[PDB]
Amino acid sequence: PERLQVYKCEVCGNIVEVLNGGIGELVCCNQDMKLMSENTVDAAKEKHVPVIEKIDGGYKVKVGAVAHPMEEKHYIQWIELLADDKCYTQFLKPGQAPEAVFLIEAAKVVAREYCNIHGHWKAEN
Amino acid sequence: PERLQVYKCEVCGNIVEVLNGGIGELVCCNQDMKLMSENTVDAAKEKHVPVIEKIDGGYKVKVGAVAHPMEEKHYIQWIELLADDKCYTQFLKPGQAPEAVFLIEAAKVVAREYCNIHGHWKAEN
Ligand SMILES: [Ca+2]
Ligand SMILES: [Ca+2]
Ligand SMILES: [Fe+2]
Ligand SMILES: [Fe+2]
Ligand SMILES: [Fe+3]
Ligand SMILES: [Fe+3]
Repeated sequence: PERLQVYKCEVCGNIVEVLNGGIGELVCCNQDMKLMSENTVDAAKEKHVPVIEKIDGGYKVKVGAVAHPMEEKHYIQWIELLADDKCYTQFLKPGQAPEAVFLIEAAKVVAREYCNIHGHWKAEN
Repeated sequence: PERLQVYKCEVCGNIVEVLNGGIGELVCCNQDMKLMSENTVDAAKEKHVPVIEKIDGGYKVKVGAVAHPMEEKHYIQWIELLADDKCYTQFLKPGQAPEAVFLIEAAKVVAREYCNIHGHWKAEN
């Protein structure tokens, strides 16, 4: 695995992000954890692809063009901003607006979000 | 596993951080991944415990009271700041200063750092 990749155990639900890569295959509940590749699930793009808005001193990210649901059983678990060697994560809770604000200096950034039902999604400016 | 925990495979070097918990144990290279509990390694505290400094708009974190080495074989791989539901990480590289600046509004924060040789360390304000 490589740094920044997100893996999930489909049996018990553990989800982890790689901080340091290696050659070993991550395992949980007797099976290889699944790589959650971005933008691969068949889901509404207008509700899952992050929309990046440049603000003074940082970025505002919303999921998505159409506000994604934030219900107990279906919500955006976190929004992450990747810039240079920075990885900022904003965890969310059902009931909150599917958005996040990050104060950072970087012209080029990548925004990612994870939906408990529809998986991993990303956008970039 | 629980959110925020850091695990390492002592065989291949994979290191991951938990985003979503679960009941199954993380395994790699045929053995349980090691839980990297903070401040448990027998190393120089003055070089590993993060020192949190309040600055205008956020916090500056340095590792540690005495600058930790940043050599090819021994360096601080990243500095993380935890506040509310925010998890901000700054990955570093040999040759860089063992410090990181985070712009954030949070009265209570926890700063963590990981040394490739001496493990996981933390401090809080
Ligand atoms: Ca075991
Ligand atoms: Ca992270
Ligand atoms: Fe969804
Ligand atoms: Fe060290
Ligand atoms: Fe599992
Ligand atoms: Fe391994």
